[PDB]
Amino acid sequence: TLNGGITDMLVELANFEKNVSQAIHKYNAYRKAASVIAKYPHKIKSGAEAKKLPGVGTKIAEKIDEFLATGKLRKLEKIRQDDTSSSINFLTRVTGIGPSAARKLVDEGIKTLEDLRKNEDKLNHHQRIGLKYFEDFEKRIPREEMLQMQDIVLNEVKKLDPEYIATVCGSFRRGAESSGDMDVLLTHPNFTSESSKQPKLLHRVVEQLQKVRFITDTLSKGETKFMGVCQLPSENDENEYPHRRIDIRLIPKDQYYCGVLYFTGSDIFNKNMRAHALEKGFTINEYTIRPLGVTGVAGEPLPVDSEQDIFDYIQWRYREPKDRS
DNA sequence: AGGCGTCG
DNA sequence: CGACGCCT
Ligand SMILES: [Cr+3]
Repeated sequence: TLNGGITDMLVELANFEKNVSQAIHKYNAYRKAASVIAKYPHKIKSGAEAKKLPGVGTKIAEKIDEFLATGKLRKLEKIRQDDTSSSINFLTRVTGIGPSAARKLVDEGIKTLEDLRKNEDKLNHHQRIGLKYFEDFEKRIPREEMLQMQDIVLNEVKKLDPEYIATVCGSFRRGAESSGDMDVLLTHPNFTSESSKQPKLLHRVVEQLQKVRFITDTLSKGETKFMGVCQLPSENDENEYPHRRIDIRLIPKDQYYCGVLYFTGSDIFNKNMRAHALEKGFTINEYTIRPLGVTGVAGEPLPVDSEQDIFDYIQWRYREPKDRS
């Protein structure tokens, strides 16, 4: 890190713009700038120098100036000091609560995790559960806790129907020592693009894992997507395994590749990739890779038979999962 | 970038 | 339906 202090600053200012003023364009600018400055190879000494870079203009250079000269930013020390702002900000940390709900709760005097516990009547189900395991949801999952969870998923999945194929993607398939949650791609030959859909295919697995006391809560659930909570076994012991977040997704059999690409990559990697796709004249999805036609229309999906196959369409050095950060 | 599920 | 929150 050559310019950590400037980046941290722009990222902090970015969150404030998203979570408090809800100014999406500023949020984007600060994010784009931070990312551009972190790749710059020299130590920045003026805002004038920083301004030469793409994505950083006057408002960001002024801030970088003030930061270099004084070791801080007045705008930010005041943001950190404003109680409505920090409260609005902290509540956004609860899964289910975004900028709107945060600004409505604070507007009504609810600011603390404790106040929240005195006001579940204001919270929808997702938010009540997110409030319930707020602390556990903060804890990161060690890769060892992950491998255990994987066996439980794969094993139960076949017991129900051996034709079921489950793959834990996310940061696991990318080679990480710890992950925020468990992301599992699911496929079954009964679910296919040329079939009349199939909701019962995901419910079965979910109810199954629910029965072994694995899946404990449900935030959201549907035909292709499950978002809930899971937990590992303990017999007579204190500090049972913390409750974990688990996302499950049912993709069509004949589209498994676009599915692993999407549920693996990285929110950042996928963004950068779906950007290229458009450049070359294609539309990458979690389902298909249909090409861009006329002035604004994508047609029939190209056939893929590996992730490698998808990249080659937009001409790229196959990015091995562990590189997709 | 692209889209799934919830809310009212 | 739009707006929101969330997924990568
Ligand atoms: Cr994950």
